[PDB]
Amino acid sequence: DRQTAQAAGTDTTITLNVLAWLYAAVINGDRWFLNRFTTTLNDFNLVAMKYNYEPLTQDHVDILGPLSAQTGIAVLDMCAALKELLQNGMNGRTILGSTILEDEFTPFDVVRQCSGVTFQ
Repeated sequence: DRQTAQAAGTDTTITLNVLAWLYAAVINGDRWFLNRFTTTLNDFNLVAMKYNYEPLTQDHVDILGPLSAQTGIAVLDMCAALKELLQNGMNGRTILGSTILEDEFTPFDVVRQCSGVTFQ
C-alpha cells in the first residue's frame, strides 16, 4: 500500500510547517524533543518521505531562518529532532499539548505569534 504518496499532486504533509510547529513549541516553552545532531538535508528527506511528507530544501530552510535564529536551533538540528518524532511517532509525549505532529502553521505565522507584547 501507498509508499509513493502525493501522486494526487497534493496529499503530502507540509514538512516546512511541522518544523515551524516544532519551533513554535520551543518558543512556547516546550522543547523536550530537541537534539544535538544535525542530520543531512537529503537523509532527512529520505526518512520524511516514508511518512507522507514533502522533500525539504535550502529554500524551505531559508523560510524557517527567522525561527531558527530566534531559538538558536539550526534547521538541520530541527530536522534531526523531527527524525526522532517520525521514528517514534511522538511515542506518547505531547508537543504543544497536541497528540499529533501538526502542519497548519507556516514559519511566518509562528514568527507572528511571537508578537505577544514584544515585536519581534
